[PDB]
Amino acid sequence: MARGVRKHLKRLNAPKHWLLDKMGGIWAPRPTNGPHGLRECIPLILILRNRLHYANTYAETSMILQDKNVLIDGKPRTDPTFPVGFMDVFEIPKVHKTFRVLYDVKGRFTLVPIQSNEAGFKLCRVQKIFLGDKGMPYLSTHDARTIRFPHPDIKTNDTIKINLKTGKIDEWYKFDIGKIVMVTGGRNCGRIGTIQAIDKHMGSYTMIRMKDTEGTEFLTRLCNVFVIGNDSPAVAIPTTKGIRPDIIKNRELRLRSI
Amino acid sequence: LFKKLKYPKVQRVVTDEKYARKQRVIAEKKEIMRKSLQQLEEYKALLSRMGKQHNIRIY
Amino acid sequence: GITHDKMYKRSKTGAVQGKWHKKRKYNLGRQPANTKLIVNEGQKISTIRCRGGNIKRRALRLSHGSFAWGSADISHKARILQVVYNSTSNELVRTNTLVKGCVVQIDSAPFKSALSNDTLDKEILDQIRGDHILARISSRPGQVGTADGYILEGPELLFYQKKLAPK
Amino acid sequence: RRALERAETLRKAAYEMAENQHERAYHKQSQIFQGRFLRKDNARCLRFYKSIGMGYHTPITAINGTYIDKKCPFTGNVSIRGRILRGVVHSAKMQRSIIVRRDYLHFVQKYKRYERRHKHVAAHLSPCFRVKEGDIVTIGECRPLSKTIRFNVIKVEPVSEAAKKRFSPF
RNA sequence: GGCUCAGGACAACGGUUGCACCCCCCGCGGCGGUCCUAGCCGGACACCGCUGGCAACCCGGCGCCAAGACGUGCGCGCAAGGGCGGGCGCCCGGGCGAGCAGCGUGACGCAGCGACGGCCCGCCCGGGCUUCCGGGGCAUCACCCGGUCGGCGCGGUCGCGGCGCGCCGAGGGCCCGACGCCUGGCGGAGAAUCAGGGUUCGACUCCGGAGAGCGGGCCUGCGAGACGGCCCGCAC
Ligand SMILES: [Mg+2]
Ligand SMILES: [Mg+2]
Ligand SMILES: [Mg+2]
Ligand SMILES: [Mg+2]
Ligand SMILES: [Mg+2]
Ligand SMILES: [Mg+2]
Ligand SMILES: [Mg+2]
Ligand SMILES: [Mg+2]
Repeated sequence: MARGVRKHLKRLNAPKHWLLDKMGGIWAPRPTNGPHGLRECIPLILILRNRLHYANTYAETSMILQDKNVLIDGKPRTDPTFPVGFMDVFEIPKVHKTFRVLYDVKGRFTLVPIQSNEAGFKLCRVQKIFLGDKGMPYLSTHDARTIRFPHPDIKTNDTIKINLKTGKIDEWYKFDIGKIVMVTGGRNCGRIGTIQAIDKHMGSYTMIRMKDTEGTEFLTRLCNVFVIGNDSPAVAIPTTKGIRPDIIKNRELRLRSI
Repeated sequence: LFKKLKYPKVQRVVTDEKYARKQRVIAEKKEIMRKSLQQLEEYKALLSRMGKQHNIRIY
Repeated sequence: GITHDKMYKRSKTGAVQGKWHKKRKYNLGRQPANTKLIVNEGQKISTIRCRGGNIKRRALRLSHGSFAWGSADISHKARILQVVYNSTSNELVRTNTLVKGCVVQIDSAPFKSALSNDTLDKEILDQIRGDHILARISSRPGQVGTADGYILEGPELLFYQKKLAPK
Repeated sequence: RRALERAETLRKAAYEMAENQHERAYHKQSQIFQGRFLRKDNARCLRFYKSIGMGYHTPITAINGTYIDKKCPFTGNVSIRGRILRGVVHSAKMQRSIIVRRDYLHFVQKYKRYERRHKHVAAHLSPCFRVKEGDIVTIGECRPLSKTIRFNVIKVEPVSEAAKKRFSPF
């Protein structure tokens, strides 16, 4: 048993969806604690070197970050291993590139370019309501954020809209049947659909039944269901409408692209 | 107690920037406390149709 | 050192298991405080550095504590005279060792100074006009460094009186 | 009137229970404050009980009982959480405990057949239940109550003494 | 981080639960009210100068001087713990499947922060234990256990618990193979072989566990019973 926490991470043990080459090396970046966890995040360096290709090595990323050339939720970050998660805001004013981090159908991270009208807020999921010191109510979110004195109408599992400049709630979408959702966990990551039914088993998980826009139906547990508006998404989403094609169609598309 | 010229640098001496720093810190602390107080008062004004339980300020 | 790890015990069938690692620091214990009633010498409390930087204070000698009368809602600080009953062992009583659950005798001065002039439980008044009152210890000396408690009343008081009467 | 009768039985018990001098210490229920028994009127509840939930029901015996058991799930200070299982009684010689036998099946792939296995599981039996051998019990998981005990009984169906033992998975 | 597989056979380990019996550095987000010279407090040590011991290793004595070091400390009441505060067959908000958190109030005690302001809370990684199922061979080993099985009470522990102690009772396991002995016994993901069903192996790449000559003990620290940390016995 290791006498303390773990500071390394073998490349072969890294999450599958990060898409890291087997021969790249023995080691891989180790994300640091922050807004999101290890298995629900991705480091900055991977976005800035293996995707956008603005850097070729660790050193270039170090210089770019320490020069303060990237903003996260309106705040410059200088850690190459800082974790980037879901429904976050990515801005690079030098090239005027604004992205919101969402999930693709295949179950991997993607950058959705956006406008200036909606980059001042983010959507977050509320999953804990509790009493703090002196008995003052609080709440928490999927990005490790705490807000004091919320409205009583807000309950757990809901979704909250908050300005980037100020962490003040603007509007909240309830968790109810007939609302569009985005799956964010397991075999169905990235699929968009509307709720149809809710079944609860005492002392265990709660299962949600949704129907895609084209009629496909699927299930998952309530711990990975995210609300994105009332019958219509509040934010801009990737080109495809959360439709997971079959193997035949993907093979056809690959053949066309080749 | 009351070529290059070498003399020790002084310590514990108060210069203006320290006075300004202390005054600013006091002002920020007072502002923070006032903001929390008014937020709590507004919240208590709200909740006119429910219940509350908080630590009363003694003294 | 002292430990409470289960590797050194037997199985439900009474068989020997066998040791597969050396001793570990999570599974350690410490020598008992053995809090003594005072009856150089004075209130002596020490401190212990526990896991995670926490601080645990155990008392070695003390003489005062806070006591309550629930029925009359009266609470003051008093002196403990001696211990007179303890279920676990009689040796502790002879040595006047303080632990949770011990039945002690307190002085009546702080209570009689305001009582004997209001209708209340008869037995408590009888104790008050005397020099001592039966009480109990509710805290855990050796873990919080204090000895608090409450005054007896009702069936349990009868139980303890019947127990210690012949002596 | 029903309330007045109940208190006397409860109030009376705490008396001779005190005269039972054999006991080392006065056994009491932590939640209640001793002193209410001196109130001549029925102005305060003398006994404490809770609801287990999960669709189960508090037996009348606990509510109208007079016993003390810190480990009981209804009148004590322990909670039921985790897995709920079923089994039959194997032994009941212990003071407030039993041994429950559980039957299951194991599959061997090579021979494409099954084997019958059994296990022994210990549980705490509250004074609110009367159980003999061969009865069917429902046990709920709780925190460690002893070296080999992590379960407490919440229900028990009755059975007849004469009944050929039958392998009964549950 | 790296090396190895000695030890250990209801253990480790693999899948599946729980903490309403737990602790947790960095980082992220919040919060920030402190009982009874404040244009800024006090004294030291290091290096260093003089003076010296001894083969080596090692250090001594005197001496002015620095702190985001040490000590005290200005300030709107606040740590830990403790007493009282719900129901009348069951069910039909802060939160729960689940009377759990918080608060008020009667008494104790002044813990932490503060000479360039952080005690505190939530999340995260990690750790500890714990439910269920699987988990080598010999019957020329058939009966075994005696803190062993349960109950009550205290102590100690981050914490539940025969974990330890006092008292009481007797109990628990077994041909669905206990107990004992042996193993040139680390486990799994996997490897070799080849109609199908299977047999044998699994030091070693990744995960987990254990150790640093044998056996024990301990300080610092959030975190080690650590050995490129210290102390003892034994063999070199
Ligand atoms: Mg003060
Ligand atoms: Mg200081
Ligand atoms: Mg070996
Ligand atoms: Mg390894
Ligand atoms: Mg080691
Ligand atoms: Mg060592
Ligand atoms: Mg070495
Ligand atoms: Mg080392």
